[PDB]
Amino acid sequence: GDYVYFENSSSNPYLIRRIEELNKTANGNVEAKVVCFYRRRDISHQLRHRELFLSRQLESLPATHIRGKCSVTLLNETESLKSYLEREDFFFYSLVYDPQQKTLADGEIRVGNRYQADITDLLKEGEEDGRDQSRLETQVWEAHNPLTDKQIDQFLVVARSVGTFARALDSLHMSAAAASRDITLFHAMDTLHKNIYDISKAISALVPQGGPVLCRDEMEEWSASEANLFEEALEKYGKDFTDIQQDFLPWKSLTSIIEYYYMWKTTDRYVQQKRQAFYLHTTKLTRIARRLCREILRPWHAARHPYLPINSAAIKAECTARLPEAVRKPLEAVLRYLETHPR
Amino acid sequence: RMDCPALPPGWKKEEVIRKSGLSAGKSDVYYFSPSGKKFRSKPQLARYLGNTVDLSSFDFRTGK
Amino acid sequence: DAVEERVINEEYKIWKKNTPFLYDLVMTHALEWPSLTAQWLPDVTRPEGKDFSIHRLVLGTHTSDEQNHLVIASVQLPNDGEFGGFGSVSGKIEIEIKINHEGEVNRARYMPQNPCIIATKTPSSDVLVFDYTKHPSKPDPSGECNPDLRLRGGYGLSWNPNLSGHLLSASDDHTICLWDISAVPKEGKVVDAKTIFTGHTAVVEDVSWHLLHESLFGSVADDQKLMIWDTRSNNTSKPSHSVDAHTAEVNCLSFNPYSEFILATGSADKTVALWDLRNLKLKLHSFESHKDEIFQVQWSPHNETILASSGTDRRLNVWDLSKIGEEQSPEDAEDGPPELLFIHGGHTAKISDFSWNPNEPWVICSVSEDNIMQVWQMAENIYND
Repeated sequence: GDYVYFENSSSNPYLIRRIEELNKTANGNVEAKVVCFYRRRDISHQLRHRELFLSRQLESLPATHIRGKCSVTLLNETESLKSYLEREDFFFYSLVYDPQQKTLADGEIRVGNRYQADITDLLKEGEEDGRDQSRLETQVWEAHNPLTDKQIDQFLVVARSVGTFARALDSLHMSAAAASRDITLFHAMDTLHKNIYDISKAISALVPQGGPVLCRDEMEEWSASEANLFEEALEKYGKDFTDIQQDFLPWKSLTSIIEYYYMWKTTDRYVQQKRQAFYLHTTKLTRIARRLCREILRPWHAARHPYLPINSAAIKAECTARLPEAVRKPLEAVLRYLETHPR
Repeated sequence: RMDCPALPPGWKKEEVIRKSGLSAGKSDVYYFSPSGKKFRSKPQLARYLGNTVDLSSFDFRTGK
Repeated sequence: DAVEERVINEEYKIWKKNTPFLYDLVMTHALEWPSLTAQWLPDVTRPEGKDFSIHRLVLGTHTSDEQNHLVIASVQLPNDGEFGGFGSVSGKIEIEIKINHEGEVNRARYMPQNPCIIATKTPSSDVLVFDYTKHPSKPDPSGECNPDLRLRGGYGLSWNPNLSGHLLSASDDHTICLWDISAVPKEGKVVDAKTIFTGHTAVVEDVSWHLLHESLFGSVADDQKLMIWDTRSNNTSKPSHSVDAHTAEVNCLSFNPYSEFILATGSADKTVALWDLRNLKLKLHSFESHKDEIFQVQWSPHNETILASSGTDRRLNVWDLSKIGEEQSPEDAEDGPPELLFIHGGHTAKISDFSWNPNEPWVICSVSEDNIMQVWQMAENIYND
């Protein structure tokens, strides 16, 4: 259960291991079974200098390999260590590392005029904020009404009944459910507020001239064939609702298709789940000038000395002054010479 | 073929529903360059564009 | 840099004045971009009633900024009392074809059976094959590379001269690839490898088919090894033979065209080693004189007993191995050994590649990293007394 510092054979820092079993053989030789602590590099920064990871790698090595004993603490105990008690011997672990798999338990803030907000000064006791509230909001339901829960509830039932009777005038349970959806209710809560919470006045609103009112959400409102189009466009373009419109329902507004989508997801029948250029030819005079002046030129010397300047004047003088006047040996012979005179 | 606004101008995305077999009903997503070259995966698209776009956070399937 | 370039510049001028005494032919021509490859195409067209003949090359750029090209350039060699003999090039070396290449071309070689088809190694592991008869002569300013066959998988590249279609190569994963394009599919531009020979530990630099022997080929790598291979052998991992060739990274190899047994290898230890396939334990000869690393070595098409070698030290040494161990003067010892025939000091930079002319004897084309290519023939009196 102790932790030890083993030989690092490369010269590098010691390898750390936990002792699982200490064994002595018959000839008195001592060997140890040891679980490896891996260094962060070897695990192949938030990692501290002294991080070590508990591996599933198990090895056995002789006791002579141990050069020192150490402490590999919990993370909390490392962080609690005092400055004086800080040592070379103290290490820590907080991770188990599978060495075979590689598995392991399971950005700047700026300052300046172009980052911070200009802070709005507190108004004087005489100063006024100057903010037009009608440009900012428009009320849709007052919470302190002369009405009671019962009456509102009742009105909601009535708003629902009208709705069902409305759609009876151009499936019973279906029409009632249709009329019971939220759009109708919301419309019922506005009808109340618009009519100043006067039940008697609000009911007129619902039956303006003896005729009822119909509120239909995009779900109910779409035609059979539009609904059909939608189920083809979805199954074909997934949830790409701009293309679903462009190619399948271009007469509908995007935002109505969205509202429809979500309402459709609850459908019953819906079951998704289960340098320097030049030329040279050399004249036939300067060709045999080299042969005539072989002793001055020395082609054997000049061939392996391209950056020695050849005496161009001398051979030209001697060639004009002295105007009036090879077998290679085969490859069989040279290979025979090379073996005869070897390295 | 839908414009993909987060890619450079002219790039388009198309989603195709599989009509039969083992994955009938699943879809495949394709991208097209402005010239009409077809791409079938994120690493293929990233190799083509190179450093002209950063696709680290690009969701190939949704185009966002 | 400032001092060494002045010393190199002066030495180029000294060399330039010596050229009528050292050479029979020198044609300098600055390329737009430097070329890491060079090879003479085998065909020659000798026009009616002229004093020259049109020979053709296989060059290629390596710029990592602008669009690269696979280049075929045509040079016009002459047909064999005032002294000297200059007359500034002017329309002798000219580009015939440019083909837009995907990335830089490290090496490019023609297929012996069909010289129109050219393979091309890239810095990637795969090889691109082009046919210059298919593509137009002048490319547009596009750079939309159109390779006829991509062959998926050091500057190793070698077509098999006996079996048409078999191509060898190096790769970044320390292995030797082997493709076959004898019966490629119609609907199938891309081709994959027939065999991958592992063998070497470090990066394989150069590979070469044997000339007379269909099946067996050689290879060379940074792990100091010369590995002779055999395609018929079932185990594609252990080679047929293996030699500790040199004391450093071996960069190239080349077989003798007149002997099936003899081959040469060049290496980073500043030596070209001569070998025999009948006994690879014994190294026959080690050519010493090169100042720095040898990166290329080539035997002469016409003469069995001479070979050339280039590298990173600006010179291209030409070795005549018919005069090994000849009794030369004591002053001539300081020049070099007798087997060293000629030193070519025309280039002022690392000679990337060169190639012997197959039709005209003693003519070599060499290219360097100062973007100059030079066609040249050493003087007649040096190579025969």
